[PDB]
Amino acid sequence: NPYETDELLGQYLDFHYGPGHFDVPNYPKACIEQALAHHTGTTGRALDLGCAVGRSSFELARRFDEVIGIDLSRRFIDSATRLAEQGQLQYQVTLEGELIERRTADLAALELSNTAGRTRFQVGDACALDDTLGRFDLIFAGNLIDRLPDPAAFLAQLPALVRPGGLLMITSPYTLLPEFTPRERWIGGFERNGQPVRMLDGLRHHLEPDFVLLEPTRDIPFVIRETTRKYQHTVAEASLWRRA
Ligand SMILES: C[S@@+](CC[C@H](N)C(=O)[O-])C[C@H]1O[C@@H](n2cnc3c(N)ncnc32)[C@H](O)[C@@H]1O
Repeated sequence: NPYETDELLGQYLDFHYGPGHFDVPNYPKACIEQALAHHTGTTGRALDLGCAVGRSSFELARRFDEVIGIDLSRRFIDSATRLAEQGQLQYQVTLEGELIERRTADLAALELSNTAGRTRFQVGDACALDDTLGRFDLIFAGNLIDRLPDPAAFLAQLPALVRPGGLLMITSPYTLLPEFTPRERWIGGFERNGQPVRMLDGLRHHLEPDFVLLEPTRDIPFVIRETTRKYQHTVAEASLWRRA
């Protein structure tokens, strides 16, 4: 699992808690700002699936009474929990080759410490969530669907996990790779009967009519830092879904 490596840990801690790159706003925060601009229901409980090191969960906790963050990576979850409990952590990022630099993530500097106690992070599989998880006013899944081995199994849980009137938000650049998703399990990104099936088409097929797409979808860009000089700069599609 690459998400258990130090290489990815430093990249994702900078992604979630570091300074911006190329003047692009922080992505977990930008995503939750859009979710909160559209949630018209109660604010008791939110779920952050594939939460990584937790920035979107802490942002949700500014408004929700309880926020549950779930990720398969124990190293990611241990970092999110240390941030919730200590308010700070330190990590390394790559400068060039073996040359590295130590950095700090700080909830208080981000105005996130006061509500960190509303979060709870746990290791879990988003394709097979525990049956004790209950249901939620809001569910966020950022950059997750194209990293799952069984997207259909993931999506099949969501109607039961969102209260009617609640909000589901999915973001993805749709970077489909057999290393992450077996081709036979793709829900889009191919032609069928000689016509294109986009990932968004697959999302609609699996979620409608239990969910209603709040049209139109929105592009949200993001920048991941790999070295001092190398970055990924990608445009995710955000789709917002109201539970019927
Ligand atoms: C591309 S990252 C997105 C992280 C974060 N939501 C963001 O937008 O920065 C994908 C995340 O999904 C997690 N993940 C992958 N497969 C998972 C699974 N089956 N169940 C739960 N989390 C999973 C990875 O550990 C990683 O944190």
